[PDB]
Amino acid sequence: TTSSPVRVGLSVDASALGHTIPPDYTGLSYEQAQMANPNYFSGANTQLAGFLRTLGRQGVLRIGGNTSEYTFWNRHREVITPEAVNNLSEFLDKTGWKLIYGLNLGKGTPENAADEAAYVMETIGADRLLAFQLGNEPDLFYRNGIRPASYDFAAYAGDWQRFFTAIRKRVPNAPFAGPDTAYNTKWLVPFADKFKHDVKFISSHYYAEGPDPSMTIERLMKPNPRLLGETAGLKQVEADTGLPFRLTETNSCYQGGKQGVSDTFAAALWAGDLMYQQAAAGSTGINFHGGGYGWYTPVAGTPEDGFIARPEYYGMLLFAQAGAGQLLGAKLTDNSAAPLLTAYALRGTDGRTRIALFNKNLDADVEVAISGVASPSGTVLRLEAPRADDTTDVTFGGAPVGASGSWSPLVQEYVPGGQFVLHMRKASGALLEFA
Ligand SMILES: *[C@@H]1[C@H](O)[C@@H](O)[C@H](O[C@H]2O[C@H](CO)[C@@H](O)[C@H](O)[C@H]2NC(C)=O)[C@@H](C(=O)O)[C@H]1O
Repeated sequence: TTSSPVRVGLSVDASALGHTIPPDYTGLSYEQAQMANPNYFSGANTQLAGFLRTLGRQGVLRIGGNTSEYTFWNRHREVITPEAVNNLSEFLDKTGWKLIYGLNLGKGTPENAADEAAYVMETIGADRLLAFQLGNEPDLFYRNGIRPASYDFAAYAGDWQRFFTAIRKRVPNAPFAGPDTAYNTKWLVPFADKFKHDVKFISSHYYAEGPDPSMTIERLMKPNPRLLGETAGLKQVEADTGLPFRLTETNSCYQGGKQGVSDTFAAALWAGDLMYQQAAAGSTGINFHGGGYGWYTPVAGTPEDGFIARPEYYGMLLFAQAGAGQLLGAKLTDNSAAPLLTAYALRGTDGRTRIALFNKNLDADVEVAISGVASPSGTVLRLEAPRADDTTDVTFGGAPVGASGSWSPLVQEYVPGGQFVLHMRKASGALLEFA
């Protein structure tokens, strides 16, 4: 219980049907440069394989990023070898995840892309390979040196066509996604119109940071009107072209994250909330960007030093433990003095109702009167840290994540209740499960 909480109502409507969350919704995004060491994405990397399994029995590993500008496949600047691709196959087998694989359109040749694609299709195979992507954020190639100032959608469409044609010559069944950029009208909308028969889905990026002492934990917990616009833009592309969308690179802040924001418990609330907000908008899935010890990485570490779950991971863990199923109406009322509380109701594939709550209010505890659920018993797992800016001390279900993504709940809490009352501290999260 909490001292002076904001008393809010949550009404679940099992008749207000939303989108069905696919089982491969979860995912991660990594740099292609990781493939320069064949021990990274390897059957031997049992620690990293463990972290991914805990995030989902199904999910998508996306490899790409700015380093796909300067990674170069060779059958014998970073170099990708057949051994790296062979090892990646074994990693996907250990995790059960599917692959989005970046090809080098920024600096590589169409012929080298077709050769790399052929080797990936030879070894990873059609079942595990979801899509190739032809360049990462082509709209920023100029910013990053890789094309001249005059490079525009028309030029990129020419490149894309040349690469597509060369690859399909070597790999007739090759699947593609694109354009692998932030939402925008000059690139993503015309990409969808022009290449709708040649791609499986639209690939777009999102950073809560816009174009700075102004990305703060306070700002990160607030609604992002730009995100709502971009998501609406993607749904209109889907209506116009039939192409579903996946958020294939996202994190709290770009340029590697912001110390004191991206590496904090607040990122767990942000990331868990984002996963549900995009799933409710009809996104097919998500891929949080990371690697190394970057401020925003979900999993930190290396094969030689070992891996650990960073705060953001715990947001993704809450989503993982909720599991898949159909989103339901979950209306909040009396909530104007706790406006950053979000709630998502889910009919699980196993038939049980779940509710994911993110109390993103930094200074208000809440007391949630839950109606519209008929159950003899509800339990809560809490997503907690002692302060919103904590870089550690994060737990879920009263336990940290251990080595190799090991996680089990250690604290059982019943929700008192044809209604239920749930207290939540300021800056906390909760997963409710009803028998
Ligand atoms: C998405 C890009 O694809 C991604 O590569 C960016 O991250 C990398 O590059 C930026 C800019 O140089 C670095 O600051 C990051 O540390 C890099 N991340 C990793 C994991 O190596 C990414 C971003 O800006 O953070 C997006 O632009």
